[PDB]
Amino acid sequence: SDLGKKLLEAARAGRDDEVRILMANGADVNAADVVGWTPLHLAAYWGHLEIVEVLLKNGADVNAYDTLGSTPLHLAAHFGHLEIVEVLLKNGADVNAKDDNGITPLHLAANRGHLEIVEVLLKYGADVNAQDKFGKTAFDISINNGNEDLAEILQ
Amino acid sequence: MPNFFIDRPIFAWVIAIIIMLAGGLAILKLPVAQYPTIAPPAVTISASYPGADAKTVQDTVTQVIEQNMNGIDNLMYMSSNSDSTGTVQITLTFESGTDADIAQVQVQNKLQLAMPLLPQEVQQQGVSVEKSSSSFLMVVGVINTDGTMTQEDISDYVAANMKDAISRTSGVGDVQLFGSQYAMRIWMNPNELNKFQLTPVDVITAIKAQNAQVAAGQLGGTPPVKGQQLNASIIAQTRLTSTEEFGKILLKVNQDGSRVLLRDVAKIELGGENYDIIAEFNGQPASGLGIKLATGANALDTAAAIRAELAKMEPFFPSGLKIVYPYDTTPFVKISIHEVVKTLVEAIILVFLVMYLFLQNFRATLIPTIAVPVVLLGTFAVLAAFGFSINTLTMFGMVLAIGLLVDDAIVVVENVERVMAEEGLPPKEATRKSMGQIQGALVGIAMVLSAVFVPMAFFGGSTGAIYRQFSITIVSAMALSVLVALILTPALCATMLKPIAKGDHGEGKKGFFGWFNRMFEKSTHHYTDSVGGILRSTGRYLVLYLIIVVGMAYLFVRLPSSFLPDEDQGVFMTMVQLPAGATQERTQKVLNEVTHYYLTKEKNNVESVFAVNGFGFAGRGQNTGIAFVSLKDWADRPGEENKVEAITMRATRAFSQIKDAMVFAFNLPAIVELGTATGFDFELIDQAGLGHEKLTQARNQLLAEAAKHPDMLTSVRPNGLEDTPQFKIDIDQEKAQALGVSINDINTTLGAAWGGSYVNDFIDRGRVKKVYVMSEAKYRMLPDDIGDWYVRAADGQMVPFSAFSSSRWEYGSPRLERYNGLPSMEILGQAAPGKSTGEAMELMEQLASKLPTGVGYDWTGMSYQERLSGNQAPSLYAISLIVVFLCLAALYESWSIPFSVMLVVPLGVIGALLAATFRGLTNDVYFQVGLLTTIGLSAKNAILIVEFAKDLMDKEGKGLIEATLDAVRMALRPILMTSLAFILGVMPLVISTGAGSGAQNAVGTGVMGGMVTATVLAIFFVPVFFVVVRRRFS
Amino acid sequence: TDADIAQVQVQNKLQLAMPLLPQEVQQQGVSVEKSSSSFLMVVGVINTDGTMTQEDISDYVAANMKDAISRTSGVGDVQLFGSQYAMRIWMNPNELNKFQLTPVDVITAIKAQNAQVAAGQLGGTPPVKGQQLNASIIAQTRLT
Amino acid sequence: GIKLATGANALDTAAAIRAELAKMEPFFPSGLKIVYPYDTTPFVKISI
Amino acid sequence: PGADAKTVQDTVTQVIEQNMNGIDNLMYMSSNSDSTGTVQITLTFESG
Amino acid sequence: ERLSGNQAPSLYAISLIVVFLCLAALYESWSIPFSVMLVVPLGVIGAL
Ligand SMILES: CCCCCCCCCCCCO[C@@H]1O[C@H](CO)[C@@H](O[C@H]2O[C@H](CO)[C@@H](O)[C@H](O)[C@H]2O)[C@H](O)[C@H]1O
Ligand SMILES: CCCCCCCCCCCCO[C@@H]1O[C@H](CO)[C@@H](O[C@H]2O[C@H](CO)[C@@H](O)[C@H](O)[C@H]2O)[C@H](O)[C@H]1O
Ligand SMILES: CCCCCCCCCCCCCCCC(=O)OC[C@H](O)COP(=O)(O)OCCN
Repeated sequence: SDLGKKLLEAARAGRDDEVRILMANGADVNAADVVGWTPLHLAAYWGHLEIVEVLLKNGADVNAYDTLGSTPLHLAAHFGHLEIVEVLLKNGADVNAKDDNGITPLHLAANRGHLEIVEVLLKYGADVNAQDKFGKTAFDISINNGNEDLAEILQ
Repeated sequence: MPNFFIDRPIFAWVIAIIIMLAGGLAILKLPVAQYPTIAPPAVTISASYPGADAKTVQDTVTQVIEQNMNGIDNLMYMSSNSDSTGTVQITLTFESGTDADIAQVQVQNKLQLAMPLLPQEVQQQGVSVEKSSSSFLMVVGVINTDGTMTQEDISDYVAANMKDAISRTSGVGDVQLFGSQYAMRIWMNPNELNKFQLTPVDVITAIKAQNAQVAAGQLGGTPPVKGQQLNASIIAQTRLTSTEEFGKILLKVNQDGSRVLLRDVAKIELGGENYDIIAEFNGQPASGLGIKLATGANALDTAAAIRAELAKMEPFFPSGLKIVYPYDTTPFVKISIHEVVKTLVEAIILVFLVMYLFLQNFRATLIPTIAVPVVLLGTFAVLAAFGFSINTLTMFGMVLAIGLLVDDAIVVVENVERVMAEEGLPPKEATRKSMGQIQGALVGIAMVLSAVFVPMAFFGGSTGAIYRQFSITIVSAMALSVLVALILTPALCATMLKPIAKGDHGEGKKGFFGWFNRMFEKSTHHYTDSVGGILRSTGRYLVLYLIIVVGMAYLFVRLPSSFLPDEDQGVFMTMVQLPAGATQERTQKVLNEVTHYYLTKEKNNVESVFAVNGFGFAGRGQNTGIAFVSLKDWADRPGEENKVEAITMRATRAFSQIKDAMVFAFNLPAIVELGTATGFDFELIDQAGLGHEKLTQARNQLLAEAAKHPDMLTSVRPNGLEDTPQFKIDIDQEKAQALGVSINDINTTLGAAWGGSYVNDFIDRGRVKKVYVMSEAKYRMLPDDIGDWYVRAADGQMVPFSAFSSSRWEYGSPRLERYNGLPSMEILGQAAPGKSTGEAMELMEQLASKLPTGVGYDWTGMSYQERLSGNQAPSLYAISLIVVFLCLAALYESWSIPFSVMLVVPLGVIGALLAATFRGLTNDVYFQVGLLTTIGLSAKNAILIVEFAKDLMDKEGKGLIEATLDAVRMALRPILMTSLAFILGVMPLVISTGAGSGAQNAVGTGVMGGMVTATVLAIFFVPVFFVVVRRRFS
Repeated sequence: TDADIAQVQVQNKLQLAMPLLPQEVQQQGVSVEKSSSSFLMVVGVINTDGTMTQEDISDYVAANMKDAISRTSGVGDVQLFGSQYAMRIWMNPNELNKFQLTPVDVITAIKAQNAQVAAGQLGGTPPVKGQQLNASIIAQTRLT
Repeated sequence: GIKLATGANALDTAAAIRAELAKMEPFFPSGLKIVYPYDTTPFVKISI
Repeated sequence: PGADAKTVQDTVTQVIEQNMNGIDNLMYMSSNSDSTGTVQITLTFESG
Repeated sequence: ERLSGNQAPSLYAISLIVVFLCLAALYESWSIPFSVMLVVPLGVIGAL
């Protein structure tokens, strides 16, 4: 669609006023680029909290997965967007969502050492014993990275 | 000196002949090019990393070279960009007047020492250091019409056969192949490699062993066993020469004894070094040669010689191969020279008619006919002596000089003819007196005109180089005209003219000339009566002058400004930008529509369309492309409807309908070398290691704030590309070491297959060419294909890539910019309608100061030039204005009288601005030089009136008004004769619709309109100025 | 004598010797300079807040100041009174022997795992017919 | 420690250095300050 | 080293000579390639 | 050698014209120079 491509650009750039106008005209919130990223994927990636809430109000798929199985929660958790992670989880984001690699939001959060987000994910029932394709847990990542603070949280 | 040559006419002829031979000689040896060196010296370092992303290229090549670019003299700034095609280009721009050879060798030398710091793959490919500031003479296109050859097949032929021959051609200074010669392409198959337990590592290792030059030695070499009779060189293994030999390359021998060859696990063919660019000429496969003119070479002789060489190659071309000329700059140079000769021929013809209309004797009409060509040839000699060339700017400089060269010829002859008609002296005695009245004034005029134009040449940068072409040409032409006026024309006048009886004004004749002489004598009495009445009431005319001065200032401010006028060049471009991640095939479909439009709807305008898929000026990639539209001759495109600007608008509006593509046409700049030169060039710098993502957010902020000021700033966009989705693959080190797979074999198998790998060289028909190994298209397209690639472990087991790897999507830069070593982002923009570029920069600086901490800025290119040029202008105007006064002050022997002359400046400027504003032109160089020349002759007219008026008061003791009325009477005829001839002389330039009309229009309009007012006003205002000034001061 | 031509001639001959020099000497970067023996000036950099150490100040001058000064016309040579930061791997011989490893194994591992790999593109040229995707493949990057 | 390039003007080069140092100062971290403990050019300017 | 006249002409001499284009005041260019693998490309220029 | 012989006629021509114009300027005549320049072949034959 026309507005679908404009919303993808708007959501990424973080133009809240343009997104508002697009939601009124009826821009496709389930619009996806070649890699399978929705406006919510982009908003979550670039850390645009206001647009994440606006998109979710307009029936945006919270558990949308790209062509490699990654969801908006994976991106929000990986790039340390605490506010967006909470909003996504409140609106029913799969906390134990596995990509094609078997990586979870907890794995990604633990890898970059986002202590706040890790505790938010565990609060909403993140599987701490969840293993990726190599059999690595969020704890196995913490001890390898040498994050003593993160290591204590996962016990 | 005039007296010296009046008595020695043969001496005067000798000097005139010496000048002619010097000029004739200069014309033969003089270089000939469209434009001279305008842009400051620029050296571009180009490197290539096959299969590398923008960040890999930046962090291993660009940064390493940038840090080593020290100890280099006269560097202004350094700029670079690293893109996802595996390319980096570092441009080092130098101070104007810097030796480009010394600049390049100093840059080259620092690169050489930095080569051991670069990756092995980059050292293999090598790093080119070229003078990029130079421009193309023409672009020779090579196509195949019978579809027997691909662009790779055509490219190889041009390289192997044509390139060196054209490079050797007389006057050729550089030849760039638009494509690459053949390369031995090994298209690997992962299914077959895995079947025989082999990898790209084995394929590369085997090629390096079985395609190599091996050193052996000699039979009976020194030191020998005495008694040895024969000494022969030993030839061992040499390079492979054919696809067949590469096919027979052994990889493995099985248990049963069967042999695994390279042709079993790969497709082997001759192809291009890269497949990024697809070149089409009217839909047919195309290559070409970008030919640059050598230093001091003749453009017209060079192009003729290039066509001559290609004509001799024609009988040896394969069937279907054809030569085409989509870009050629020689038609401009040939027309620029032709229209100069035409103008100066018509100028001499026009003088003859006006000279005979007033003087009515052929003996007087031949003095300007001799004097004008002598001074013109003289200019060519001075032009050559100062190292200048015959170019558009120097050629239009001589067209703008004719008005001042013609004036000197008329003023001298007319004054002699008047003195004879009034006093009744013989030609010899008449000339002695006639020259005595003007000899001191002409020397004074010469010094004043010098003070107007000479300072204009002392501008710095690009604008100073352009002005210097006009300045030196006009000052040279002006200077020689005065020497010829004080040597030749006095001698000619004294010998060639016929005596006139005292009080013989030709009123005693019959027919037309008898009637004309009566009319003009009656009109002179009418004019002198008008001045008499004007001088009774000077008060109201001083008020009328201030209205002209205020009216002048008003128009000068409101007249839109632009360095050079947009010309119909017979060529323009159509940019094609597709969305992020768009493929080569998708971009081709859009280019085919662009090509289809131009050959359908513009069949009567467009000659050919050169469709280049993969290349853009603002960045490269599969999602970009440009179509170079080549038009028919200007004589086969009548009216404004069939011009570049009209077609540009039609094309832009037509391609607006196209979806998922930003497609629009636009004309080339007047000078391709210089660039856009309309707006500003802003650099946004990371001064505190903020990083790419943070510099993007600061850029978006500056752009957002620029959008909130449409009244000041317009079209403020980034020059570079935006971030795109990129396939991040994480190799698990633990899993690799566990299965016994080395990281080298993993990173080689990935890099070689998906990216390509330059292994070594082979010799194809006595020509050394590259050998590339790479995956066959269908096995390196999608992320599912990653798992089809296997790497052998230490235990000999074949492990798939999926076993020890994990992938995700992230965003990254496909083109990373750096300015002066630091990370940057180039931002373009221009001042809003009515607003100046200087004001727009002031706001951009203010907006930039409110950006986050560690985010800096700088002005580059045209912006850097404008600011340092704007600082010089005030000081140069001041110097120019002070010397004009000092010269006139010495001439008249008065601090006050000079003002009477300097007050005529606005009389010529108002007419030029009225003409330009009416016709809808801009305040350009050609116009600005047109004003300086208009001011020159308007001042010259006034200088003689004031001198004559003053001399009558000093010598003959006449009154202020008596002398002024007597002066304007004597000055009326020669002023009208000069103006009539010169206005008719620049008539063709104004009405010109065809080739190089944008230049001729800017030249003609400002001059003609200015001359009309400078003529009509001055004859009534000069007498007022002198009288009002004389009354005030003593 | 023209110092520009003097430099060109000296380097022309140095380039014949460059390949014969040890690989460690080349990778440190050989420099040819046309400058005076004495110092024109010394540009000192201090911290009045005592927020940065002698080692912190030296790195900042090297990383953010030195290059721009080195590129300035008239500046023949620039000497950093200090050193730019490097990733220092201070080896322990007791712990290396403990796991039967040597400096050779450490250097092999760093070159392997601190690497900037050129991994090509998805849907790269020459592509197949009907390709819609074009993305850069990003493998190992330099450690930060 | 800055050494003058062969033939180059001492005062003009010194001015060019101060111009480049002035472009850096704004983006310094807190506390960092340029000092001038050794310069041969002030003598040349003042002496003349 | 160890390359015949034909091999070194194709891989060195012709590769260098084809890039010796657009040099100012070049009168003529003479070169020889021998069995010791030695290449000497002499470029003679105009007087002055 | 080829270059020396090719430019020799041009050199003699320009040399004669310069000497002629020089005389014409000094003697204020076209005829007197012509009377002098006619003596050139009387010398040239002797050299030959
Ligand atoms: C035929 C006789 C006429 C001869 C004409 C001689 C031409 C004049 C030679 C000097 C040309 C260069 O002109 C030179 O420009 C520089 C700027 O770069 C000026 O330098 C300027 O510096 C700053 C720039 O912001 C100004 O504020 C200041 O007013 C001015 O001095 C010089 O004052 C001027 O002399
Ligand atoms: C703006 C349009 C372009 C026009 C440019 C202006 C200059 C050309 C205009 C025509 C000039 C001739 O116009 C001239 O005006 C003056 C006005 O003082 C007249 O002079 C008038 O006043 C004086 C006294 O003050 C009387 O002695 C005189 O008898 C009377 O006619 C002249 O007789 C007339 O010839
Ligand atoms: C490419 C070369 C071109 C330039 C070569 C030089 C051109 C010379 C042309 C000059 C001859 C043209 C004029 C005719 C001369 C001529 O015919 O000579 C006789 C005349 O009467 C003039 O001489 P005269 O009055 O007797 O001398 C004074 C004695 N007191």
